[PDB]
Amino acid sequence: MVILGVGYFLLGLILLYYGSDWFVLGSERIARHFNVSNFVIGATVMAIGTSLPEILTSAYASYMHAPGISIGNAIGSCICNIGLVLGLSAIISPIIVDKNLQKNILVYLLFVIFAAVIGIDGFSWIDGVVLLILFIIYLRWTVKNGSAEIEKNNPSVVFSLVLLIIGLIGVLVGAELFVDGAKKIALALDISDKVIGFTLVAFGTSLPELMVSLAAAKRNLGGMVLGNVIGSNIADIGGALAVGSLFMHLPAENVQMAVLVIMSLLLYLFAKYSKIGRWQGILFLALYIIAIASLRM
Ligand SMILES: [Ca+2]
Ligand SMILES: [Ca+2]
Ligand SMILES: [Cl-]
Ligand code: NA
Repeated sequence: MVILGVGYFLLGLILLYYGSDWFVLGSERIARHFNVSNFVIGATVMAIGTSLPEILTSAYASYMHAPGISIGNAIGSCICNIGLVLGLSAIISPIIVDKNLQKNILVYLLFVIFAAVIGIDGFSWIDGVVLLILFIIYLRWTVKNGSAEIEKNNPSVVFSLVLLIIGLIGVLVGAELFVDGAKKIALALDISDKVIGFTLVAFGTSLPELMVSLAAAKRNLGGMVLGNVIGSNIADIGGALAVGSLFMHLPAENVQMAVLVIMSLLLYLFAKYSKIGRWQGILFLALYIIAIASLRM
């Protein structure tokens, strides 16, 4: 059963690779269909789609009386999205942020700071309710500001939705096969360790974002990348973390929240006063490496 683990592992990689490109291509077409920016489609449809693992994971974990895993994933994902995911993407395709997209990033920063402050004493179910509402407000605010009001079953639209949906299924299934495949290899080789069993799943929920953003970066879709990262973080907090708090009070993670706030602030400052390019990406990656080397497992 080690061969089937390798089977799942490689097949997961194949589905992630091609699925992410299809998802990106389908999303880019849908953006042009609805007359919205790539940032908007990245921050809404793409972000929610790729944060489905986090939401399910956080909800399940907190339900199973493991609220540390719930908030643990979620904040961990946010750090991964800025540090690793945006870091790699910025180097591949440097981004100069337009003024009204800078506005969206600022709102994101305020959201993260607000979440951090109310999370100092942990996250109650009331905290979750508030975050979820802000999450909803953010989505509507984002769509409208990035929408161009203008107006059968056109083959261009249908094929667009097919690419998106099948692409999304490809990255989600691919991510599961990757994790399950790796988990069965490790079990077959008796090197299985649940202390690292969670870093495999935590990173696993971040695999769709990683592959999607890289694919978009390869096609110079910087707005989509930034949208995906910003939207996924908010979805991780206002969605994944929030739902977790509904089942059980989530323990405070003040160190990790502080790290996220600092990384979010840096992201805003770079977007506002400079660019998100090679050296900003290098800094993000360096910080991420420092985080995974120092933060508690
Ligand atoms: Ca995810
Ligand atoms: Ca609280
Ligand atoms: Cl773009
Ligand atoms: Na996401």
